[PDB]
Amino acid sequence: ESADLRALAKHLYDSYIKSFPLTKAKARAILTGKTTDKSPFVIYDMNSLMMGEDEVAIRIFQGCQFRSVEAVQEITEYAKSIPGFVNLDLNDQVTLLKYGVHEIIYTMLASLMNKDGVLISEGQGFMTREFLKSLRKPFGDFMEPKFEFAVKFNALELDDSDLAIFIAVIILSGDRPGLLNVKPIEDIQDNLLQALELQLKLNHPESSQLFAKLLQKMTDLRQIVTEHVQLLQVIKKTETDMSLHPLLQEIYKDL
Ligand SMILES: C[C@H](O)c1ccc(CCOc2ccc(C[C@@H]3SC(=O)NC3=O)cc2)nc1
Ligand SMILES: CCCCCCCCC(=O)O
Ligand SMILES: CCCCCCCCC(=O)O
Repeated sequence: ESADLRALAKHLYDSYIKSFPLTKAKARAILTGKTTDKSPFVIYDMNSLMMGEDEVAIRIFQGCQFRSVEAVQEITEYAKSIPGFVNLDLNDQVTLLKYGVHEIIYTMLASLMNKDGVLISEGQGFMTREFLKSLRKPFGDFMEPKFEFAVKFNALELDDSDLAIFIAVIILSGDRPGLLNVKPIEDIQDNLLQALELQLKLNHPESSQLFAKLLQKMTDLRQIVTEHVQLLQVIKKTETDMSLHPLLQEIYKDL
């Protein structure tokens, strides 16, 4: 019954709004500078970066880490709202979060991105994509595979109500390594998938096979994760004085 699926979509959108302070709707309002009620400060070079706070590669990279830590907390809070998630085996809850978190982080990061750069500090700032490309040897290319994905993902023109369901689909995957009880997870995802299918058809009725196209984006997400992990392996060998946040460490451990 579509009634049940619409109620699920609404519940998820409500929890998403409650769990993620900076929505795509607010991020697009900032990025499209037309509503200059609160425009971002733009960091495009070394000089602008100094005044924006009014080694540099390491400080930027670690700011990304801290933002992911905060995102993990929001995503975990959201996950608990997904009907059935907290009733799963606790080992599996942890496993679902462990593998789902970075795929959600890069999905939602696209909301804060355009072709030219990315919002930072809760939207108060905007850091240029070419400034990020211009950082020292290992850090020079850490953001570019995120921007390339966002440009493509953002062409789908999903809004927060769509993303709320898609993020839930991601979490309740069931092909995650080491899951104990796959069937209850897959049963939740089937219902989530039905809701997402109906949501995209009602919200984007002119957008042919949006559902399929969105599901194909998972390949792109999983490949951003793998390339980030190997870059981390380079970082820890050349940057022995650089601490990684323990929450991030545990997520990355044995992935
Ligand atoms: C510090 C500087 O002002 C700055 C620049 C850009 C942004 C936008 C967010 O850009 C992100 C990039 C990567 C990750 C994934 C992290 S990064 C890591 O090492 N492990 C993970 O999970 C998250 C977010 N925010 C702050
Ligand atoms: C790049 C800013 C990192 C700390 C955020 C607090 C500073 C506020 C600001 O950017 O104006
Ligand atoms: C990546 C978007 C998920 C919500 C954005 C969190 C606030 C953005 C920020 O502080 O950089």
